[PDB]
Amino acid sequence: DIELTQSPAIMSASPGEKVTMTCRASSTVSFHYLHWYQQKSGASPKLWIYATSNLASGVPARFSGSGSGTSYSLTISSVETEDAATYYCQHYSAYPRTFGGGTKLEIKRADAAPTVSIFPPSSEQLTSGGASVVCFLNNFYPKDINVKWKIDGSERQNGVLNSWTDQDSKDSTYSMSSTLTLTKDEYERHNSYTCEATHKTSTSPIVKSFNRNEC
Amino acid sequence: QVKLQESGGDLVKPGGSLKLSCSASGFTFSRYAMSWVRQTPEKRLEWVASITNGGSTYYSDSVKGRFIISRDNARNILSLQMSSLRSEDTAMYYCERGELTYAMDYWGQGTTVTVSSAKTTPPSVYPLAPGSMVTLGCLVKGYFPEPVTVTWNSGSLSSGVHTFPAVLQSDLYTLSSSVTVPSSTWPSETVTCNVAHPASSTKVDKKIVVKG
Repeated sequence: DIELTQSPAIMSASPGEKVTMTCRASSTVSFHYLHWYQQKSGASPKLWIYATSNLASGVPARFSGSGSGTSYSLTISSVETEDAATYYCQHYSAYPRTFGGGTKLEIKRADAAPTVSIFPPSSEQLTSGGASVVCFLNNFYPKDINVKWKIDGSERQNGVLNSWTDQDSKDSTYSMSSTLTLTKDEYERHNSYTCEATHKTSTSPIVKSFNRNEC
Repeated sequence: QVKLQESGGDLVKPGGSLKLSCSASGFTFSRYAMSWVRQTPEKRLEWVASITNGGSTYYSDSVKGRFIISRDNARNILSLQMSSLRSEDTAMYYCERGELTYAMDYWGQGTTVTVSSAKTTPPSVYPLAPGSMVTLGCLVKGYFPEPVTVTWNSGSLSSGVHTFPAVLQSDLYTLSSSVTVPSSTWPSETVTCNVAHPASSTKVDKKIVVKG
């Protein structure tokens, strides 16, 4: 039994910082065959470093790899937005798993407020007896955003389902959708529907709203 | 350029069988070892099998006895046949040039496989029109299994789109997609949501039309 352990499982860094991540084996492993792969969100892995220290074709100069025996590392000399990804080490001698558990790298940026868009339920959806009110919160930072729903002025928590995208490697932003699902009847017993966006350090929420009678 | 395209992913009952294919181009296929690697919903990467250019096979202990890796050097096709499928075989499957020793230098974009006794439910697709720039939505509701493929104007609108990970409730998935275009381009010009659900062999096009 020999395992590759990667640390840290999750890292956050700012553009320009030097970052190092490690891959450690239970027992000695040949440096000739220690490899690294990069995987970006919604895409398959790409070969990144082979035989410990050699960069694969097209891989930026800022990447490097070191190590031998039971101890290896990947280093980015000056991290960039496009480096947001999960990094996996790999060795054929490792068993029963040839891959490490990975290091997920997040890239910091200055705070960005979401672009907020609220949608009344599709009229065609109402025909099914269900009503999904949708609010998109697009291109914001940091990840920890708070969404509040209001119906006729009062907060509603039941029937809300939220989903975040992975970090965009182009601009370091996140996006999320918030969906409030009600019955057709419950929906039509109310007029004002509100999606509110806030974060910890905010003193002014972003508010989007519609009325059932007039648009 | 080197290209690897996987196909054959589907919903399959436990105990069933399924064949994955990987079509290779842009290199001399007969000179290279080839591999399959899977990725679980937990994002864990897991080697499945490899085959040398001479046809020698190697399998992970998880699939030994059940999976067959094979190749056709004339057609430039790498295959994986999975028999006696298990729930635990549910994953995204990728085809690679190379193998574990000298590394896997190119990877295809993969095919999804889910092993479940639950039957397929195709999605209901609903347009989201608003109640300088305009954002429009597409709601794809109540389907099983993952994945759906969501595009806008048959992939012509690439930038300004956000497709959100599906949420599971009552044994059914629901996802939404947003697209943002210049307000001079809609409703002036057509914006339509295209949804593909391979497991139910369904495609749905839904034009986003003005009104609520």
